[PDB]
Amino acid sequence: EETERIVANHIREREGKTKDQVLLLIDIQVSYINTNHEDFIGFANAQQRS
Amino acid sequence: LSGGASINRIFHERFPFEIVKMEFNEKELRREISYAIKNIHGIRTGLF
Repeated sequence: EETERIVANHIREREGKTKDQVLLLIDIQVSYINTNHEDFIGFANAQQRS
Repeated sequence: LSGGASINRIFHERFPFEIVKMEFNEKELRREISYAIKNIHGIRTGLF
């Protein structure tokens, strides 16, 4: 009982922090949208994209 | 030469020429433009 309790508790504490970081990571992606990524830009649409 | 006839010369001969006379100094102008396009973009990237 007590073991399940403490571990289950810890999970919920970790639940918060991991979710926050997951959200934040996606938010970071929207804030800046890099165009210099090599896999991104073919340039003139097709005929250059792999 | 009459006054009014001269006015026609002012409008249709002088004015155009005064305009033509102000040199572009294009090489220095092109620099201005290139600097200008980098500044609008700047902190953003590329196309278009």
